[PDB]
Parts: sequence; C-alpha cells; structure tokens
Amino acid sequence: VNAKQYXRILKRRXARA
Amino acid sequence: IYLPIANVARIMKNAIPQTGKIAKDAKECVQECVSEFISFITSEASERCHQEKRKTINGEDILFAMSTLGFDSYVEPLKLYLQKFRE
Amino acid sequence: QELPLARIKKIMKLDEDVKMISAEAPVLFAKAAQIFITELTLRAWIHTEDNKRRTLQRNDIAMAITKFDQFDFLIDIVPR
Repeated sequence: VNAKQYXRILKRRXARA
Repeated sequence: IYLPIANVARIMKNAIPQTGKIAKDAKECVQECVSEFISFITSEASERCHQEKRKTINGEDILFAMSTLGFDSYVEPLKLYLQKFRE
Repeated sequence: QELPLARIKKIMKLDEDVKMISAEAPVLFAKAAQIFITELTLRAWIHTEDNKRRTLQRNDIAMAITKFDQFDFLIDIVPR
C-alpha cells in the first residue's frame, strides 16, 4: 500500500457507508 | 458536489495535445476524482484540527495534510500561490 | 483560469468533522485541484496513446490510477 495514504483511504472508505 | 465540468475540461484540455479529444465520461470521472482529492485532504486536516481541539481548518493545515499524505510536490507551489494572494 | 471557491468550500463542508474553514483554504485547493487535474490527465493520456487512440476515455483514468501510488486514494472512485 501507500503508507502515507492507507489509513486515510480506509477512513474515507468507512465514511462512505 | 463537483467542480463545474467546463472548468475541469479546460484544465484537462491544456494538459493534452491541441488536437486530442476527451470523452464526456472521462471529464465526469475527473470531476469525481477532484472531489475525492479535496475530501481526502480535508478529512486528514479535520481529524488532526479536532484532535488539537482547534475549530478552524486553515491554509497551513491543508498544506500539512498534503505533505502528510504524500502530495509533497504541491506544497511549494501552493505556498508561493498563497503568498501571491495575501500580497 | 482560476476556479470557484464557493464550490470548493461546499465540498469541504460535506465532511461532518469539519467545523470552520479559514478563508484561504479554498484558494489553496483551487491551485491544488489544477495541479492534480493536470497530472491525472497527463497520466491517463499515456494509456490513451498506448491504446493507439486520440480520445481520452474513463478507462484510461482508471488505468492511470493503478500506476501511481499517489493515486491510491482514487482506486475506489474509479474501479479498474
């Protein structure tokens, strides 16, 4: 993964739900 | 929820050969991508402003989030752009 | 050649964690968006040309997103 982005990607994914 | 299709399209147009073409669904795609970019960076900034118990996301916060998230290349041009504002 | 701040601000306000936004923040996003669109578009065009077309297609953007780790955040937005 993109270490710098991965946390935020998953947080964004969770949010879209 | 999206930036104007016309504005998106103009910026895309300037990036390709003068005789290149762009499908409408490609433009829409870019609209969606741009909104996610803004929301992605904004989310990072909003979390860190809340944790620090600050109520306002400022320009510096956006710049820091961009740095944090690997958009390091954006920071200097954005600083220069903002300085040119403000002047 | 400069974007609408009002729309940028509205997009920011979608996020329920966001409270107040300083005046300059949308300005920064206006420039950032232009940089981003330029780079995303250039990268999509690669796949356009590789496919021997002169028309940039959604498929080219999806493909470009998988080739650049900076675009990982879009993988969900533009399914390959």
